[PDB]
Amino acid sequence: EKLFTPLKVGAVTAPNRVFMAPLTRLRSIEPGDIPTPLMGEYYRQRASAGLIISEATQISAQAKGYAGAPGLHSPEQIAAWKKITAGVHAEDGRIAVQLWHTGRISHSSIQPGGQAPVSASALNANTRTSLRDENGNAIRVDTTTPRALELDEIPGIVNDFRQAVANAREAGFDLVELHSANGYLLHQFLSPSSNQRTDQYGGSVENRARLVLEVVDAVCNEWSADRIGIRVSPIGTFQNVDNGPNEEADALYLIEELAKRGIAYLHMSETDLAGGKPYSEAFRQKVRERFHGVIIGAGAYTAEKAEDLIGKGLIDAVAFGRDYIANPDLVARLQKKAELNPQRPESFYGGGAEGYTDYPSL
Ligand SMILES: Cc1cc2nc3c(=O)[nH]c(=O)nc-3n(C[C@H](O)[C@H](O)[C@H](O)COP(=O)(O)O)c2cc1C
Repeated sequence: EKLFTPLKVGAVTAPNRVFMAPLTRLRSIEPGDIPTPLMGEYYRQRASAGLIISEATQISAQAKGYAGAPGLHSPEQIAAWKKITAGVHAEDGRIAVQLWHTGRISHSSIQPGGQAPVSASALNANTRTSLRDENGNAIRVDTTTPRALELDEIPGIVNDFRQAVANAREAGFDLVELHSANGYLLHQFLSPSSNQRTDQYGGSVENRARLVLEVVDAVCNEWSADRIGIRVSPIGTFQNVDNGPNEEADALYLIEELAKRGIAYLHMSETDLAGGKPYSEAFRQKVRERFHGVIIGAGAYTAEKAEDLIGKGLIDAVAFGRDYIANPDLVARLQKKAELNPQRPESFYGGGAEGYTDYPSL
């Protein structure tokens, strides 16, 4: 059981490999997109995780694509997050903030100015996002067709990432995780199916990776490389974003580029919740040879598959999403091979304490 053994993740040391996956729960205060003491308690309950990766958190207001998702750009968000990180720390936890821009998985109604969300190109995501109705309840809404970012707008995106990482530092997060996966902004640049640009941010894989690597460089400069992790979903299809006809070659390009930055970790979202073809161990090996930091795998993992792959030297840690939702003490439960609380998927998004902080510990 390597699952319950320590792991150096950049600037911190996880005491086990059972990580809490970033889990959008859509419980933040609006207006302001502000983390709550309730979220503080949910994270504190889960403070035994080897590492908590927070719900995806906006780098900027423009980054917002979901109602109830928190930001890390405003003083009030920073103040609220400070309490939440202090709570995790009070329990001897560690927490990374996952930082995103949702790009075209967004809706004009929650964009600054009610304007179209931005992306690499002006192509609809053809999916839904989650807004809130007038009662504050989660509802699914078709995504708004995005605007193609202008060349001159790119440095601002980079700077939003850089600023959010400076904010994360101040807020007491131990690490940050760049959300370059699952069909979101960075992923929309990466993918040829969502990126049809003909400037230096589109076409070739080098151009498609350009933004994410600029982002990585700016955030490493801002804080420190050993504070920076990144989530990718470079193989398969995620909320309609395929990785193109050269997905494997392009991933490996991207991974080798990330490697040069000496970043804390590479987190792989391997499949959508609807599933997809598993990663081949061959691919896993190719990833592992290109990247020299922590590799976290995620996507319908069982303790048994995590042990398997960590034991096989292919990944360092596993991020559990839905089991962590349902089991605050997942670490102790996996450790003791205890039964797990039943999941209540109906309360994954939005709502309050119920299905959030009422899953019991052993
Ligand atoms: C309720 C829900 C919310 C999610 N929110 C995020 C998100 O914030 N950022 C992200 O990268 N992945 C998100 N994911 C995907 C998870 O991080 C994770 O990769 C997936 O849930 C792991 O699979 P598992 O639930 O079978 O363990 C979410 C998944 C679910 C079920």
